[PDB]
Amino acid sequence: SLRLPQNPNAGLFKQGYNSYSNADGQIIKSIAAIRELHQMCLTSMGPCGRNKIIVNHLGKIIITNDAATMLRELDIVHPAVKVLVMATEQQKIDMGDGTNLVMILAGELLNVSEKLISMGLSAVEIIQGYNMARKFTLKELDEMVVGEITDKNDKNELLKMIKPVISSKKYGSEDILSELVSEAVSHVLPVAQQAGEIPYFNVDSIRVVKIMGGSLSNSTVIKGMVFNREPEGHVKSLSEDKKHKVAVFTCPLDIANTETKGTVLLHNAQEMLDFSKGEEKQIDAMMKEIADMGVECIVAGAGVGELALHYLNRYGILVLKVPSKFELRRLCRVCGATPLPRLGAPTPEELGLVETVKTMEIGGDRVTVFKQEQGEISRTSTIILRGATQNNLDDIERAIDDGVAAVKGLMKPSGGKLLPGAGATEIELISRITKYGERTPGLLQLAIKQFAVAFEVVPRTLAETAGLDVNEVLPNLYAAHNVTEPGAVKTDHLYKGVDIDGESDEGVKDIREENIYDMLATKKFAINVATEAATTVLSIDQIIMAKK
Amino acid sequence: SLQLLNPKAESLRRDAALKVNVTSAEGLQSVLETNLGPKGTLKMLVDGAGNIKLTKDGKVLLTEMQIQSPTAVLIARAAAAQDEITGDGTTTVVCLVGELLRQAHRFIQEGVHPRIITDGFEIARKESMKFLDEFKISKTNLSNDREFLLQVARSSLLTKVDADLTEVLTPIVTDAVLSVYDAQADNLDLHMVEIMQMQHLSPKDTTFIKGLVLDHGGRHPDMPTRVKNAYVLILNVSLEYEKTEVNSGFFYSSADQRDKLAASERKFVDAKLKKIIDLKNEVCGMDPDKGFVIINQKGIDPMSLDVFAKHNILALRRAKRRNMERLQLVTGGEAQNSVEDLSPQILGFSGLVYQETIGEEKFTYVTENTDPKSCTILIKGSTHYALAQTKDAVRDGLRAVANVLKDKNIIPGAGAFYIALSRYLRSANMNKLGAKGKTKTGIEAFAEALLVIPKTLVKNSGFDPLDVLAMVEDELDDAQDSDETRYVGVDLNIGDSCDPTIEGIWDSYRVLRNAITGATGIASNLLLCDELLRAGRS
Amino acid sequence: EKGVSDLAQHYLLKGGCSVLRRVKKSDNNRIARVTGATIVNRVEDLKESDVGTNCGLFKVEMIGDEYFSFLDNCK
Repeated sequence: SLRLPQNPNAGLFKQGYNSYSNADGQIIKSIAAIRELHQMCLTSMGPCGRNKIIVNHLGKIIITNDAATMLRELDIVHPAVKVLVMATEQQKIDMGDGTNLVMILAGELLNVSEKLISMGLSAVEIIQGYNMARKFTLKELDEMVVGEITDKNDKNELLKMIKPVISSKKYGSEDILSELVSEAVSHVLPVAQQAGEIPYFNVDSIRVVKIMGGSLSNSTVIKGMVFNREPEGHVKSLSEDKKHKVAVFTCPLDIANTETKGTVLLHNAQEMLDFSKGEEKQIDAMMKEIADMGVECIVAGAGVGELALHYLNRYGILVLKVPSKFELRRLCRVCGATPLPRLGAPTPEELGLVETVKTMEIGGDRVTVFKQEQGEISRTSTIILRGATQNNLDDIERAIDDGVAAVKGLMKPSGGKLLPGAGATEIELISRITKYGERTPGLLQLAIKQFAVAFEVVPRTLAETAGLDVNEVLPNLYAAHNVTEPGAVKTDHLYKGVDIDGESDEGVKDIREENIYDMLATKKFAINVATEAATTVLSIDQIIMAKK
Repeated sequence: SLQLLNPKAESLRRDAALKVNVTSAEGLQSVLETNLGPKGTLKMLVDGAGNIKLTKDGKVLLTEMQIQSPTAVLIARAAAAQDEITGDGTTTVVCLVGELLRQAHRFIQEGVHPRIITDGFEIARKESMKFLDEFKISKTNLSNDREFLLQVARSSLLTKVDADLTEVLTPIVTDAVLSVYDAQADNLDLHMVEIMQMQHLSPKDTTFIKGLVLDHGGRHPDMPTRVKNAYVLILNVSLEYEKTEVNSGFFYSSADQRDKLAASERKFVDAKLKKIIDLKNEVCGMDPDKGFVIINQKGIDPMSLDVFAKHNILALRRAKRRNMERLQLVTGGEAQNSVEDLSPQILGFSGLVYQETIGEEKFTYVTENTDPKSCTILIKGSTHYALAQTKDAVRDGLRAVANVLKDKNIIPGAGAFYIALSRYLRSANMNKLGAKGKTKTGIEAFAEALLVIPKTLVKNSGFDPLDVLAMVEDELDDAQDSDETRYVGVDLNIGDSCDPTIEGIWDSYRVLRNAITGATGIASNLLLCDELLRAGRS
Repeated sequence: EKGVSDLAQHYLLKGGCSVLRRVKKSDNNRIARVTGATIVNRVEDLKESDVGTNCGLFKVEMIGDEYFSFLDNCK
């Protein structure tokens, strides 16, 4: 009576092991545990979304509203939350778009599931309700698609793709951020129309260089790569033009050394007198063949000795240091050169072409300009990003990567397949699934009808973060979808969406004039990952933890 | 009397030790009680390091979670060894051992000696083996029925995952075991089927591949990614920096000799490269349409990668050791260690060779073989634990299907084997059996413990286990006098019985034979242990 | 008894010899008794008199834990 039996025969497992099952409201606590980090990403959704500050154990601060990036530095405890954490990371890697949608959609499916479990629905019937409703959801997305990107590159068409994606990440000015990203995309495209070749694109081609100081309006697009380097011998503006011939060596420039027990052997004083002048003639003979080919610049991948740098300054040859690997790999893609390990005369067919190499002060340090010109086009262009704070420079770099990943969505599928934006995609699916829930007899209609209710978070989040009442604005939007379709065709009511601030009362007419759209390839995987993330949590009846 | 032998010691005997084996096995069975069955619960394991293990396999629960009770340690080692050889029966043995201890514990309190109780277990188990010969159904492999392999494979799939992943993985496992069957009849499970974890798309997009896939790809850009006709050359020799033998080294007299001796490092490397070029001179016919690839077991010196780039030769380094043995089954060639002796006969053949670069890692795909002797299964998953959940689901299904082709017989599932032993042992005359007197009681405890597994399946469905088995016993009563032989199963969907042969529920022959034999020895040794003590020098 | 290089297995495979993993000293004494072989350390001193004979069968069976190699005696 004084002390409990304290769960007898509990010594079967270590004291650190704990057992949590769907019974005793723990499945409700798991859903309630999602709402703790769910509201964190709700205020970050949309162009009016709010960025968050997360301080790690090392002191690094990353300010971003992206749900996939924020969950990286955070330490997660509850096991089912890691299901939601790792689900948002896959969406960022695969499609590079729709990261905040997976975080919000998977969290709302568990919120509506709390009422489903309370009514007595078994975990098996709840899973079957979402799987049957998701298959109908993916089929309706292909029916509601409007427009297409058609040609690969266009000045106007690239403003309907990258611009609406970068509007949510660091909104700021619209046309300023859209022109910087859209310019670097046109350079890495092979074009070559009418040839019938298979298009190709690389998401790592465009590199963002973070340089503090200045302003966003002073940013520009550089066709070449930009590094922080100090020329050793001399600096040259290279005003003599006629372009240049450049060679790249992944191996360092120095006398070849034996990999085992390199040692100077001198038997007599006769060999010692010619040893000092012997090494000078070796580099002279090797560097003379390079200077005879007209090579004004040499790219090195490791440390170069001083004896090798002497003859390079004699013929006026620039010296570049390219540490590690990936930095040197993208240099040859600009000039179209093939590295070779030997120090001999390079092949003329493997030499690159760079017209000008300039060194100027941007952020206070000397940077080398690899920028290309109209002719002899180059690939893997870089974008100079100027900003006052380094924290803004980090997320804008990821904001540009979101636009670069959107270009990848123009390659694998048949086209761009633009979808109505401003939340109009998830709202139209509500009326279609509602009719789908009635067409299916049985008890499975409870999970199907509530599956469309979870799509109401998109219009409510955009309206709440915009400083508007969700009770006045949201029902007024259904008035366009409550009139169904008339006796005549050409119905433009599908373009209605949620507006931020302004005059409220729905607004922005039809979004076709706003030019903001969504990607179909993004919404396909965003719904599948978010559904499986909530399905995994609902499919686990018992959770076991260790040490805590 | 142990306190006099040791200053500090802990021991429990007789009724204190009798509660050790009964209660500890009861808590362990309760953990796996909700596991058994296709509708069973799903458990996730999260350790202190951050790893996540999500599976329905009872073996992962025993290995990841430590057990302080020594009684379950004997059960955990028995349940783990059951999945090793037979690939199935981990949760089955735990339910047999834990229940048989409790079924025999009621008579121990009545004053019955444990030995005569365990003696009745062997008498009742030997009858299950004699009945097993008439219970099993013979299947002839000369028919090559594909539908038979589909229904057997779905037994383990529906338990671990739902019908979504079952329909996808059903033809994959069947196509994997199809190439295992050969005129030699020898079945080799490890080399024929592998599990390769890769995160791509969704787990439901898992597809089957008819040729070996590797984790490595071409490092040099000019290496052709897609090669129509490629001749695979097996090379177990590595071109790279060697141990050099204590590093003796070079000594140069003049600077001209310093670079003259440096060229000796490429003398040994280019010596073996000239043999590959001479081998390419035989296959040079139709060079643009065809191709030549090299797969090495060990890392290759990047200095020599530029040689294969000019000849458009794909090089693969740091390959696994087991993958070297399968290159003869996939392509059809032979292995070559020394490059001195080369022949076109040892060169393999492939109809399609391509590489798919996803992220930083690059994978090489080979398929479209004339007469491939082996295949692979590419596992795709959304998360790290999703790769392990499919790994444990497919691997457990491998031994289930592989054991079918080993023998000519197959065992029906759905609890038809456990219910049949209940009516057999209870209605059998004791004069034919070697057990008499009080040993008759030990046989009844073994027959009653077998009826919990078909009742455990019903506990996960929500139906009353007592009412659903009332119709099963009533059907078997009129089936003997109607001149009709039919096996009665348990259908958890409608809460009624069914036929395992019509529904397609089948169980492996080696799983149930080793489970009952294994579970009997565990529970017998626990009932015969009257004392548990702990002593040692630490 | 000790480890074997991947270079030596090729010339032994060309002649029909079979290579195995390194063997402990305890198992070397039991193998010599079954086949009547004599342990020969020096390869140059190897003769036909020390070669083991009268071996019934050599087979390998698959078990999930580990491989197993069988050597049968002609009795």
